[PDB]
Formats: sequence, C-alpha cells, structure tokens
Amino acid sequence: NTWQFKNMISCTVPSRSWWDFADYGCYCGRGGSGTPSDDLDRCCQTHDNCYNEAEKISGCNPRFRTYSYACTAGTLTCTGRNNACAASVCDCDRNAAICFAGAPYNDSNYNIDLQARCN
Amino acid sequence: NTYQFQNMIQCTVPKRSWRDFADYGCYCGRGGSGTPIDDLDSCCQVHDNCYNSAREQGGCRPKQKTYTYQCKAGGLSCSGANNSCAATTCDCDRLAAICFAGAPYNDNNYNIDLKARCQ
Ligand SMILES: [Zn+2]
Repeated sequence: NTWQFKNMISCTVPSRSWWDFADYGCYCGRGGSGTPSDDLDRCCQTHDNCYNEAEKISGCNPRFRTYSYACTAGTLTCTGRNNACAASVCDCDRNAAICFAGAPYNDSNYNIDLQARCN
Repeated sequence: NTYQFQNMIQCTVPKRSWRDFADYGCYCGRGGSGTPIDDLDSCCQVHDNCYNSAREQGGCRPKQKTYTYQCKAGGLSCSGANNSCAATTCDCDRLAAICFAGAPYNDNNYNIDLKARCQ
C-alpha cells in the first residue's frame, strides 16, 4: 500500500513529505538505475530490492497490498495479523522509513538529470 | 519486458533516446500521481493503468515478463503466439509507443518539480 508507506515516512521524518523522496537521486521515486549517488538514495535502492523479493510471493502486489502496522511516537511496528505478503511488504516500508530518518537530506540531489547522473 | 518496451520506443521515436521519457511530466518513467500536463504525459498515465490491469492476472509482472513482438518500418505488432499475460503487456507497450510518436514533446515538461506540479 503506497499510501501506508507515506504515513511511515511521516511517522519517522515529520519535517518532510514523501514528495521530498518522490524524486531524489537515482533510485528514490520508482525506477532505479546507476550508482545510488547517496546513502539516502541507497536506502531507496534497498527498498526496491526488497519489493522485488516480496514480489516472488504469489499474487503479492507491494504497491496495493494494505498491511497492518502502528506508528506510536515515531516507532513503527508491523503487526502480527498480516499474512505472508502483507508481512513482507510491511517490513520493507518499515525498514525504509528508518533508513530515511537516519540519512541526511541533500537538497542538491532532488530532481537531478537521470540521463547525466544515473547512466 | 522493459528492454522490449524500450526497444519499441526506439522504433517509433528514432530521433529521441528513451531516456527522454524516463522523467517526463508527472507520469512518464516514475510511478505517477496528480494530473497530466500534456498529451505525452497522458499517454504514460494510460500505460500505468494498462499495466495495473495486467496485474489482475496470476503471476503476471509486466516489467519482468517477456513477450513476442516485431518492429518493422515503424510499425509494432504483438505476435499471436503469446499467452494471456504477455499478450496484454505487449499490447500495453505497443499502444504506449504509438502514443509517444504522435504526442508532442515539451522540454519544459521534462524533469519537473513533482511536489509543486503533481499533487
Ligand atoms: Zn525529476
């Protein structure tokens, strides 16, 4: 559930919006390519690999799967009531939000020319 | 798959590298949200939706799925020897590629600030 992923980012990095990560580096946003260019972006790359793995599960649609989780005072917890797919996806997003709140945000990396930077 | 879809774009839009459609408007290349900004960006929206409809099929992943197609004289054709999934994702790419050839390309709509333009 792409939406739940947005809430997580806010739960760990309230000073920003997912938009700040919607077009950052080579891997954040959606499709990746080239060298991460940044720790923060490296986080996004891992997030993709995670989804690629989660997609091996039968009929698992990471983007649309609604999972069960909790954000309490900045802490993210994937709950137990999820099944194989929801559990895997929830974990990916959960790990990304933490990786996000741990990495510095380089404004000069927002909106770069993927053509001359991610080849 | 992408290399196939990318090769389709090279077929109907030889004067332009596929990289030009990797970050155009609010829907081309990236995941997409908000309102299209031109006919081209709109083509990408339709492509997005087409792919999401191709997910309704068991074990069908447009991005990774390989299909059979031909590019000749600029005219794309999806072969009849394609299963349900391949046949649909191919058709998606075919229509997208054709739409790219007719839609005008606006440089002002390439690598735009999503946060301020999409919503
Ligand atoms: Zn951009």
